[PDB]
Amino acid sequence: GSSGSSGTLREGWVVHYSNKDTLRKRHYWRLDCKCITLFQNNTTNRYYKEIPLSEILTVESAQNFSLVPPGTNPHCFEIVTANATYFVGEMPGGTPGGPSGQGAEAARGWETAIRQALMSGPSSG
Repeated sequence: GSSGSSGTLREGWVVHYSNKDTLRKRHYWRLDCKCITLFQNNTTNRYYKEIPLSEILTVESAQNFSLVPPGTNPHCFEIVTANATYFVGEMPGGTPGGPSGQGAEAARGWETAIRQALMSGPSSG
């Protein structure tokens, strides 16, 4: 089988938040075979922060909707870490006028991707 590692497994604007401050953070999320980099922006030269697959404890699907109100785009998947419950998914922006028509698979891809890359983590059953 083809043995080649191009690099970043996933890349794209993604928003996330914890269950403490709920400060949804939007930035170019970058996933790799080691960790998930975070670029505050696209133009930026450096990276905002780095999410080591090691930190991740477990990955679950959006089930808890107590944090955000009934009128705020929920999340796709949660990355239970050793600090707080992550909430990665869609961003709060539901309004008429020139609709984008996109926001379903984009997130899904991550749920799986992240899980795949995290396969390296010490999470072995």
